[PDB]
Amino acid sequence: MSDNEDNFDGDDFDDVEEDEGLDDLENAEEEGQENVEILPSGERPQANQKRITTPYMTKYERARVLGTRALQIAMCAPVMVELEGETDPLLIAMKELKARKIPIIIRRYLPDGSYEDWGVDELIITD
Repeated sequence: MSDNEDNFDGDDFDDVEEDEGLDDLENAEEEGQENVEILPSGERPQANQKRITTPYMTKYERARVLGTRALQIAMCAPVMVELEGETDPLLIAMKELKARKIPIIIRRYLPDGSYEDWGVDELIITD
């Protein structure tokens, strides 16, 4: 539709968005608990239109994101927060989450079949 949208080539973003949204441990559609995709915030989609869903990090997003970050540490990722007894990637993920040191984009699916970009930065966390 847009010039820099369809006629945009010459990009160098190295990443592979594989099938996501279906978590093995996280799966329970309920009010306030939407199915979302955990993506790494690379550019952070922005626009001149206000988002329509909730800018928060429910137990859903929190769990999905925690496991994601806990996976990063497992992959030899350094912690960006202090450890007051934490030593486990998840435990520490909670520390970083509560500290909002987790750079990630939460793609929440809409009941219509679409999705919305939600960066943790634009999300009001509850940890």
